[PDB]
Amino acid sequence: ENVQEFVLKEDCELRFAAGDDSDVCLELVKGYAEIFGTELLLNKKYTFPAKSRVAAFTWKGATIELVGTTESAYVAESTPMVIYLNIHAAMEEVRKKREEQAKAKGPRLLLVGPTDVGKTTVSRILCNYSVRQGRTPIFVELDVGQNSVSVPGTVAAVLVQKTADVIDGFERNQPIVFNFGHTSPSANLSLYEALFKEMATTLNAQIQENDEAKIGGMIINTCGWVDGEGYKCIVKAASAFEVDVVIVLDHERLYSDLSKELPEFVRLTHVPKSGGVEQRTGQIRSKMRGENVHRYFYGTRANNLYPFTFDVSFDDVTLCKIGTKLVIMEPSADIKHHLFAFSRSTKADENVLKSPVFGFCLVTEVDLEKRTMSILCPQRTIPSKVLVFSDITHLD
Ligand SMILES: Nc1ncnc2c1ncn2[C@@H]1O[C@H](COP(=O)(O)OP(=O)(O)O)[C@@H](O)[C@H]1O
Ligand code: ALF
Ligand SMILES: [Mg+2]
Repeated sequence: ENVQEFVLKEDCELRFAAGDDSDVCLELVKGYAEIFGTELLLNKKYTFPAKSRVAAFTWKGATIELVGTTESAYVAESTPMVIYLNIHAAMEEVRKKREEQAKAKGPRLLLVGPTDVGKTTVSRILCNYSVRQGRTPIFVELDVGQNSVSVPGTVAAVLVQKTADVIDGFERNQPIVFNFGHTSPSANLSLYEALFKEMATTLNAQIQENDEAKIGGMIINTCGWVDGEGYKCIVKAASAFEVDVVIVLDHERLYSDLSKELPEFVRLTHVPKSGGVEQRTGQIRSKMRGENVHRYFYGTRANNLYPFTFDVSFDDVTLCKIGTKLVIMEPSADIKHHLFAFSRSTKADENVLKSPVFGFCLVTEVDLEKRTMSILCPQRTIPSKVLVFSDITHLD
């Protein structure tokens, strides 16, 4: 009902947050603009829900209308968008170079830095810019806490063939997903490292069978754990994925240490975080983990998913738990509200540890006498009889 109009000069961005209680609708009415790398269509009404934090940027200039109550809304004039564009340009240069030398292996890029420096946002911008160049990069998500590919407690990778949806983010077209089972790597650091090594190995063999994926390269998002044992995760991730480029966002000490340790062929670039990045408390982060899990089963406002609830006999499945090796679980009251991954491993053995998963279900009830559990499931029947425990819980 309330309306706000904004004139954006070239290289400026409108930053706003929808109110606690209401939606905010955004409309580009003149010029060109993009939201984290996805182009906006002239005069299309993009409805953002409450709490949404959004930045619309323009290279040449724009006029933009907001309809609805906003908590905040302003035009910033000095972003690092050019920096983030030049990273894409230099990445596409390496591709051409290696195409002209040739199948060409695309460049691989690791984004690092502490919490709330914009690693996820920059990874999104770079993926989008690659797609708009006509490339299909692989997006690799190592953040088991704040995960934009699958549920929390996963390490995942997806081939990006379309720009992110402005409101909903990227389409998850058949991701490779590994069940780590915890919201931080420190819960079991050696399993975490084993998982991204198996991810790296799987991706290298798969890109051999798909040339477009191969030359698309990789954009690898890490978590904000940069201190202590988080630092060694970074070095081992760089090594395991054989990255060509490390982008450090807003941590000059991390930059300095990485400069001294990484192999000489690795190009390291320090860039600042955007002034629009917002700090998020642990309470907000937990809420976002819950909404991620919710979305996995139910989808979005734009694209609803319709999950099934049904009963499963304990005589038809084997529950197991990593942690470090495999252990067979007895159906218990304490599995209630937990996610379980459907393992691609047919037996509950050593294969389970480094096997990707089909997907997840949520245990909603446990009937011990009847020896049944109620599960929420994206499909009608279980895709596997080997269900692997995750410590991620969700009340629905
Ligand atoms: N330029 C920007 N304008 C407004 N909000 C932003 C901008 N960049 C990032 N954000 C927001 O800041 C928060 C942190 O960004 P994120 O990329 O998730 O940090 P990190 O991945 O490093 O933990 C996110 O909620 C994101 O929507
Ligand atoms: F990716 Al973060 F805090 F570093 F969500
Ligand atoms: Mg992130």
